Amino acid sequence: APQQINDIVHRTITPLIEQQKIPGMAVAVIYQGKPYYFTWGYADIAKKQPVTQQTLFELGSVSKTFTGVLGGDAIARGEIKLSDPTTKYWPELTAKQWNGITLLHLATYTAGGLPLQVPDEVKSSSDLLRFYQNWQPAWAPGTQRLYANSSIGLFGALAVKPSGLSFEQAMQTRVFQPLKLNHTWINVPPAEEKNYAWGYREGKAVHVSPGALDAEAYGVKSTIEDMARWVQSNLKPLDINEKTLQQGIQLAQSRYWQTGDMYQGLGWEMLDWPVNPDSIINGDNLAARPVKAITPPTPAVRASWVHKTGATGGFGSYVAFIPEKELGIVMLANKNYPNPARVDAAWQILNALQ
Repeated sequence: APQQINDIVHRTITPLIEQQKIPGMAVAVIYQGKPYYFTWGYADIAKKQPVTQQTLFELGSVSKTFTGVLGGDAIARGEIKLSDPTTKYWPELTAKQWNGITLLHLATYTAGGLPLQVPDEVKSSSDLLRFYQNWQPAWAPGTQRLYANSSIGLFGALAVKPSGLSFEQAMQTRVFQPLKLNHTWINVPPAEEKNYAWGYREGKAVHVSPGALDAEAYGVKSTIEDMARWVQSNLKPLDINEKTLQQGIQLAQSRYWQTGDMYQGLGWEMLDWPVNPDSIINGDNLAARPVKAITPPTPAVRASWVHKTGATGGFGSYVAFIPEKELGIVMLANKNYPNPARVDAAWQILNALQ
């Protein structure tokens, strides 16, 4: 990589790894359509396996970006509309608090206080129904944003219903495969286990536990290479050949709501570029916030800092790109460490490259 890129990356990441005691980490910088990869430490401390460009990391919430794009693609195909009421896709949701809650609200965490986590006792399809039927909103829809897996996760499951495909088959077929993300998985197959890094929490090796709506909200695993390719696809969607996928990517970066200096897309979150670092950096763990509707939603704005933070019990990831500068970055680590530290590192790096 150009010495410049090499230096800013190493001088920023090296101290990060040491301060946060991160076991392993991979970073990709995408500059003008070219990726440069970097790796440090261990994917598996016990068996001394190093992190490589083929190491699979749990993306955690960064998976919501794939979900937002797949949903965006379903919209482009004419299969669903964000203005459709949720009950159109789950008519069994007859409890009246659901009247007025649209797929847009589910996708952008504005349904009225859907919880951060689906409860652990929710197993079966009927258990999920019961959870949503019994949930009591704190707010009318479209008034406040409360980050929630139970919200976009539900969006993801309904989004793929007209297609006939399961969420995983839709994702592989309409998103992963077309984008040639061949080492990106919702379920890691036995053949790829040798590359599946262990996450580390309190010194113990851990992998994400199965859970209701996990695939839709936080269950994707991927390599720094596929993730860099994911970033390039989002940086330049107009270069994607699949018509609906190209529109889907654009739809996921549309600004639907505003809170403070942040705009909510489908999965992706955005701020106007240039951004104040303390605006995105300090902008840390998930609170209840009033939202102003953007009527109609603003189409993807090239001068934006588009990003998504993500974590599982043992992994910490972050993705950010500036379309206008054809610049992006991916940081994958097998330790959930403070969000502000990820954003600060990403900012030092990207700001240095323009």
